[PDB]
Amino acid sequence: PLDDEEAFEKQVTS
Amino acid sequence: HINLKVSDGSSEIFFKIKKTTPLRRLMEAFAKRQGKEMDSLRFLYDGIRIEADQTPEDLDMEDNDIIEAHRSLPAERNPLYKDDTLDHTPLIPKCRAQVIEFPDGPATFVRLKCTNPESKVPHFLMRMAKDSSISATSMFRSAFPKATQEEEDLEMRWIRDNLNPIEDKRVAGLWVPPADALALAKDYSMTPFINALLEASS
Repeated sequence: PLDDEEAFEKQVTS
Repeated sequence: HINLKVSDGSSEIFFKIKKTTPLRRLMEAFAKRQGKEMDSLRFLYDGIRIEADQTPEDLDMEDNDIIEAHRSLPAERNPLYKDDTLDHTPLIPKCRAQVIEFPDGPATFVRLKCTNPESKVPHFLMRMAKDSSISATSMFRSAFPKATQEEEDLEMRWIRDNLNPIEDKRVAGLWVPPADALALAKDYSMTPFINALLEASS
């Protein structure tokens, strides 16, 4: 949830 | 009384006011002749944002000094970008490539993490590998964490009018080509960061 890869994905598709 | 030149890069207008009058009078003078509202602009003198209540005597203004006129931007800028001249080279290996699976197939992005002083969630400058487009929204929110939604909506409206916006419902935010991204980097004082994001491997 707070990892770089997961946070970046939610930032581009929300 | 002194003569003052006010320019927004395209049009220069010369004024004359006494050193004890508020500079808002000279701000409203220039803004009225541009067809813009005074709040829609901000004025710089030696890189210092002039406030309305200040006077030519409050600063050390002489005759023929130039006051740069720019569009308004949020007040509290990210302290990470207090220097636009930092060498971009050590920032490139911090950029990371990442694949994201979409309904129509995978797409490769390049991300650069930037410290947000107002939240624990990591913020990233994002670049799409296919067209090197950069999200103007991620640039604005990184440089102005305490911005209001109205302040953002006015900026994105300025991006669509003055730059080349690319918007797709499958990918959030407003995206601009690399040329426009480096122009926004000059306004946001993000040149070393955008310069490294464009030079990073995809």
